[PDB]
Amino acid sequence: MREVISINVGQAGCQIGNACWELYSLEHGIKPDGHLEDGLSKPKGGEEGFSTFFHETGYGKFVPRAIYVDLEPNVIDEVRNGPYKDLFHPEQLISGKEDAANNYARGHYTVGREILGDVLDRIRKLADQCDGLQGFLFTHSLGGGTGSGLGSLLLEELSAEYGKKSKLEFAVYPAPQVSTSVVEPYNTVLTTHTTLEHADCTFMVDNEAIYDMCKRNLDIPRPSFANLNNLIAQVVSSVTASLRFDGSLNVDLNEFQTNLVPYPRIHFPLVSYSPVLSKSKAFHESNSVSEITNACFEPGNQMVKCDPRDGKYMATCLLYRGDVVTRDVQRAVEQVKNKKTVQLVDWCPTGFKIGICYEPPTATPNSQLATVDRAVCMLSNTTSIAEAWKRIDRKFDLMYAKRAFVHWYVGEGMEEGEFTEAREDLAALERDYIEVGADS
Amino acid sequence: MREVISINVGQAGCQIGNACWELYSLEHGIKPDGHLEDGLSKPKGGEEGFSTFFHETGYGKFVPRAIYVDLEPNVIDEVRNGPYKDLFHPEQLISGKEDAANNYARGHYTVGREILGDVLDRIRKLADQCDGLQGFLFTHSLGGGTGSGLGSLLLEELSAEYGKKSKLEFAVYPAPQVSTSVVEPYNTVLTTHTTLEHADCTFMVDNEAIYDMCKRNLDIPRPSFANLNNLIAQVVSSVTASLRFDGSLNVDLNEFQTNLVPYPRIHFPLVSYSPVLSKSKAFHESNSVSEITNACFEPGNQMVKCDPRDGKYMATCLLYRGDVVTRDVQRAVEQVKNKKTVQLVDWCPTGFKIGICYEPPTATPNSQLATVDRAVCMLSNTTSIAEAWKRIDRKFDLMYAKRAFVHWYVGEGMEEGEFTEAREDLAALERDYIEVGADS
Amino acid sequence: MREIIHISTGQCGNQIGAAFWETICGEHGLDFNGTYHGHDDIQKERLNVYFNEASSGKWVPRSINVDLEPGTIDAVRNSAIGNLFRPDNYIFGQSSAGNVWAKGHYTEGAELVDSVMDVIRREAEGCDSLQGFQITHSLGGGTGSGMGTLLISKIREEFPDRMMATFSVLPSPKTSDTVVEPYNATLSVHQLVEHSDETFCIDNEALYDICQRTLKLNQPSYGDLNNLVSSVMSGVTTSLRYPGQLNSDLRKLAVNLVPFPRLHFFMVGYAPLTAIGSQSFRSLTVPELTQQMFDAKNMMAAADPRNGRYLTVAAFFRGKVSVKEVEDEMHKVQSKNSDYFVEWIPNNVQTAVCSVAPQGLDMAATFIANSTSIQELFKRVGDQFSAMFKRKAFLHWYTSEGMDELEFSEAESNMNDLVSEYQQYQE
Repeated sequence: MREVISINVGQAGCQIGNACWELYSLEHGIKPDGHLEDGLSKPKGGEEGFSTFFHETGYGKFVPRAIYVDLEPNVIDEVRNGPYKDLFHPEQLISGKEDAANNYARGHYTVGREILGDVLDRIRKLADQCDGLQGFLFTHSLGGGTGSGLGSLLLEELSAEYGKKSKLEFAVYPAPQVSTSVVEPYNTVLTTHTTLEHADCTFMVDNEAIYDMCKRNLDIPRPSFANLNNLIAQVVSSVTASLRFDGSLNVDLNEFQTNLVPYPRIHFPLVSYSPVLSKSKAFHESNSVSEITNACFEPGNQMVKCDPRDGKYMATCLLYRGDVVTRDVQRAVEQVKNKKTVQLVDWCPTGFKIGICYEPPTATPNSQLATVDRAVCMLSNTTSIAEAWKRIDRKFDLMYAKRAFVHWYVGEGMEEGEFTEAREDLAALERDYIEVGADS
Repeated sequence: MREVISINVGQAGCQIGNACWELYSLEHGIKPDGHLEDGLSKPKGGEEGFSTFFHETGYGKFVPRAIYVDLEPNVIDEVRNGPYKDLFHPEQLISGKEDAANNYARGHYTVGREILGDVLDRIRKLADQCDGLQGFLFTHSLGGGTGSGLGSLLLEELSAEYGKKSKLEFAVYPAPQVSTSVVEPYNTVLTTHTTLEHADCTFMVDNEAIYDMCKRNLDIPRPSFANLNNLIAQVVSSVTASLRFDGSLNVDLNEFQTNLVPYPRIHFPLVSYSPVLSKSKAFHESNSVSEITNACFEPGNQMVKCDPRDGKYMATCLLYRGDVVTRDVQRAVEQVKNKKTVQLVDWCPTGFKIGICYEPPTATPNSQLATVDRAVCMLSNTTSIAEAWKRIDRKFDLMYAKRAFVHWYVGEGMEEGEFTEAREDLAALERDYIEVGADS
Repeated sequence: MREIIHISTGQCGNQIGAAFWETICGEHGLDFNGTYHGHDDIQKERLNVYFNEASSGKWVPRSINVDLEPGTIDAVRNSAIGNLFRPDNYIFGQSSAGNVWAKGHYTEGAELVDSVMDVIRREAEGCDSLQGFQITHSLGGGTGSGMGTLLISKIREEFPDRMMATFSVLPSPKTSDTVVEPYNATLSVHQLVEHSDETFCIDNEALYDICQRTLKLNQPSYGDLNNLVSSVMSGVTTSLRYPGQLNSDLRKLAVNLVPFPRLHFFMVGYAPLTAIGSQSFRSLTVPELTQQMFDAKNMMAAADPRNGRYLTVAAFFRGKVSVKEVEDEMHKVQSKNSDYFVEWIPNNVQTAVCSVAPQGLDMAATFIANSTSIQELFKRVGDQFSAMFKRKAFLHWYTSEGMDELEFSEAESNMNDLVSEYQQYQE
């Protein structure tokens, strides 16, 4: 339970993985060469971390255990040009000459299943090299159907392979307003059922919310995909803060599994991070921890295009960085309960988990961040997720009415039966989620 | 009795022997010219070698006792151009005036024994010069029919001469897809006949698997015969390191011979060596010997077109060179017992002939594999060679039914009964391996 | 057995041997006055193979030049390479055979065959490592097709063990000036099938086509065609002479390139064949030469892959080439040309590589195949014979010669038997 395997699938997934590895290097002060980087600490690695993501070698050079898979050679060449490839092993990465399809047709097809055995034996060899395992981390965008199908195939193969560690999947969601890809809703809906069958826990993040945040909080005129990558890297690092750096209240992955799954089928947590702001305003403004807890409930920090007030509260967790006073956060959570911002349920209500980590948050130079000694990462289970599901499903059905494209999918690897089945599965999931949220 | 005599037959055999002597001189810090350079230098004397293969003259010169026999004057000129001819004695190398045939039909004929008489009196004179002998070493190829024929005939003659010393014959096996000579199936069958006459131990190796390894593991665009000869030099050096250098587990060659043959008849064990990787990849990896053992069990590190995962397990030997930890080999045998992939025979099951050599492995600079401080060589018996022989026998039977070259053969001095008996011997060996696999 | 003898006869085979020696002295680099210029050790060995260590380090190539006209030896003496020769190396008689094979090998051939056989016996006594006998003559001309045929017969009678490399030139069907040309050609081959064991199909019209498509020459000139055939002949002998990854010998082909001894004909192909001035655009690669070899337009025999079924094929290469590339190319061509590639082999391949780079090129390749299109040329020449001697025109000449028509029917029936052998083995 000391190692976590991270997988980078698709173009956006590979970029996010690159950003997370760069941020992990920056937190521990790791340079492209390293050898640890360098050997003086304790707790920059060793000891753990790095012992959860970076593989320890006989020479001491920490190899970040990452598997970059994509059938687009340009992205693979790009990620090979950087020093990250030197950090990784040349055999860990997988290359493809011709992209699967646009986008989910071949990504889930048997052509995408041909490399399944290759990557499976790669993962088996990597596990044989290391010692112990806590879970499987996944990084693929639900917008990219290629990455979606490939990640679902890997998740199914890992569930059929080990089934002993919690399968984590970080999914990127497109903007509900505009969609550049016309089959993007089809790919996402078809992938939802696969992730329901395979994933033990999910992560839903919206690009449009990230862009609104960086335009508003960081006060930037021009958003960039690199800024989104940096923000998601900060998020992912905030998730595994206790596993990398020791804190006053070290939290476990199994604790996340217990808190986020209080029912037979509840594995959809929403992410919120605060305080996030421009570094200049961070130098100008100094808020309290209660203000940060309140901003955690704002619609912007939730990284979703849904209002959290209509959502119904469920079991949530809050990770804290740097120095954090227990009595202060107790007072803050009591004040929050007194506010009754999000409507509470009858099962969970006393469901605010608190975890503290000594590692203070780090601000990347590319993307601004509120420079503060203590950060707050809230993983909630509000019922706005059902709202996003219905929002995308309405457009999915409006399309599938005429669907304008079904010939390609039914000829390549699919059929209208599979589309109808995925639609019914999404509808049943929405109905069950609304039911479990409304019975309180 | 400690001395070992090596024989170089055919063009490929002479090239292989050249590479072997090159690596030998490179390991003991000896230049390819002579006098010295240098030593007999800590511990290049006792324990021998270099006095087992490198007979020391009165002035300290270490001459390798090798006989380069080939009826092709081009190969003789080639081996004379090198400085090892100056290192060799002119009487050691045997020049061929004219090639017997293309390539085996006359090599194994009376024209072969005409020069075999000369080489046998030369071998007798050499044995009178250097007393003691541990085993007869042979290097030839099945592609060069002259080499195979002369080597088989000389092996039969010397086994009829002494028969008390072991016989180690290295034979290069052709790929089942490419046939540089359409005469090679007949030659291989008639050579299997001669092995049925006398075979203490024979090593099977396919150039196809080695070239694939150079393309993949060594990252070579077009693998050269020189790289193959260097890899063969490396594997044979690892084999003979148990007698050359000191080690906690030093195993006699006759001990290997008897361990490989628990049954009344076993002649053909397959070989495998690890690690064989790129120089930069060797700088990127610092694995222990356990991973080297796990990789050697795979069909990739076999250097032959045979899958050990397919065939059943039999008595095998694991040699290790360099720094070895008892805990490492115990963990390795634990993981092997945990594998439970190949079927074990009833007599052997917990059988792994463990050999240890304190001398670290050494690789040539021309070879793309970086020199490693640790190496594992697995030599096992498998029934996949029976399948390869069956394919070769199908091809040879098709050609025999077409009787096109049987006319040229009976013109050369061959008979129908001879080829019939060779086919019967090949089928008998295949059925024997089938049965000893079925006895498991 | 590295030493190989060369014999040159006929009206055009003399120029063929002249160009062959030109290419020989150009490969390693040699002066036309017998002055050694190669470096360092191999070139002396190839001299001992082909030349003779005369006085003062001189070198004279071992060649037997014979023809009914001394103007031919005068013309080849006018050339730089080949100007000097021992008078015993060449004997020339008078005057002409009238383009008649029967008269050629009966009267014009018998009066000098004694002297030339004595000469060649002397040189065979001088050359201990003799293995093969390259032959350069013309099958079209009755003079050459008779004289060279008689000489090959006498050598086969004298040296049955030594190889016989026959690079004769088949007649062109377009030429209709002399109708006795294909008749003399078929009468010569009817005996050369037993007199010679290694023959190579060479059509004048194929040479004209290849020089008009690649060299784009306005009028066919024997000079460039002789240069090309000399390059092809020098490649196959340097494959063994010059060091390589795999050398090829005449015995190797006699035991591998041919399944049954009744077959002696070997198609020809050369690469690279670059147009004049386009050498800058061309880049020497394996796939382009592989494509060139399996095209009838690049062959000079010239047999059609699409027409004739392949019995066996062989491709020799020079310069630095990788075994993996040629193996992949052979696998691809076996997968795509499985229709022509016969099933009873089933995989026909014979490879040889020369390490050193070709003269003026980085890599050069030759190709030989045994296809069922040569029997088509046999049918053509038989139909020519029948339709020509059905008119009984000019047959009075051969009645005066003394030959019988029963022998002619026997020759044509033996050619039809060879066709049927190439139909066993059906097309």
